[PDB]
Amino acid sequence: GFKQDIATIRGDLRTYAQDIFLAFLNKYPDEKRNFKNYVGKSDQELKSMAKFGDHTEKVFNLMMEVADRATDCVPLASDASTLVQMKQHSGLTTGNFEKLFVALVEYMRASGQSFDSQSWDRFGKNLVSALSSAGMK
Amino acid sequence: GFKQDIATIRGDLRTYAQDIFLAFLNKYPDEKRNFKNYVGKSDQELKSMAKFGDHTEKVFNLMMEVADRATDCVPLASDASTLVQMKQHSGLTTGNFEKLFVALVEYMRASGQSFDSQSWDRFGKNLVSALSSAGMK
Ligand code: HEM
Ligand code: HEM
Repeated sequence: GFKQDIATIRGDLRTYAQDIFLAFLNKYPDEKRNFKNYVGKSDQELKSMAKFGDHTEKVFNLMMEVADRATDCVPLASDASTLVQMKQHSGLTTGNFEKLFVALVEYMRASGQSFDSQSWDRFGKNLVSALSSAGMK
Repeated sequence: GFKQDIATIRGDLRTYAQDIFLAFLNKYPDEKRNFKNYVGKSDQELKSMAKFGDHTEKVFNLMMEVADRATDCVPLASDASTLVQMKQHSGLTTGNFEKLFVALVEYMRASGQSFDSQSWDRFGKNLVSALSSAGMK
């Protein structure tokens, strides 16, 4: 289920974070508007970039904590406020987060593994609602 | 406290895992008998090896899960058995883990951060006696 998936991702976080983030960027190429240092590079080139590895790790480290702190896939208000008020998230709207989780759930559904895809869909939709409530457009 | 330290470490897991694992190897150089592939390499060389970082990341993820599951810094007997029964752990005594946590606590005390060093000291002692219970010599 959802709690076990959190442990699965944490067990190999580097690989999942990189693979899921790449699925996001390849499914929604226009999202590189936000990460212009990743333009013009293949997956293998991104995976050898220090900055890419560090960013994906810290994103998914934090995403797994937000997931771990949720109840029934509903994230804490404090966690959403953190995400809205991060300096690095200044320009973003909820549609950006929706697309990350669409790609994440698609990655799980295409995986050989028994991820609780439906739970992560709910988590994504509940996080977006939480971010709206904390002020994200 | 202990719970917040878990979140602090998870937030930047690979960086804390490498620094702590390095402080352990450097405090107890004999312990490299167990990691032959790290012999003859400075900290910076080890930090450049993807395999070194992958190992430290998986170790400290599991350590943070055993920590998160503990009650009042008392690990589950089941986790202690898992760590004894791992094949990679075949032939270790509790002195090996005792030394890891001494280096971990010393690292925290020297940090400029308000880690709850005493809790980690107790978690390490309680893990060591739990590995003893679960059959480690
Ligand atoms: C959904 C869960 C998300 C989490 C947990 C998360 C977390 C993070 C973290 C930890 C950082 C690093 C901040 C630092 O270095 O202190 C970061 C940076 C950043 N995030 Fe996110 N983020 C999420 C979603 C998104 C989305 C959907 C976008 C855009 C589509 C985005 C855009 C950015 C940008 C542009 C930066 C910093 C610029 C850079 O990479 O140098 N984030 N985020
Ligand atoms: C709470 C403490 C510890 C935890 C959570 C832990 C966890 C792990 C994990 C998850 C792995 C597998 C990593 C992978 O799959 O890549 C591993 C491997 C290993 N561990 Fe530990 N460990 C701990 C303490 C120790 C100590 C104190 C020693 C020896 C001083 C040790 C010796 C080893 C060795 C030799 C390997 C195999 C390394 C290799 O294949 O290159 N472990 N440990």
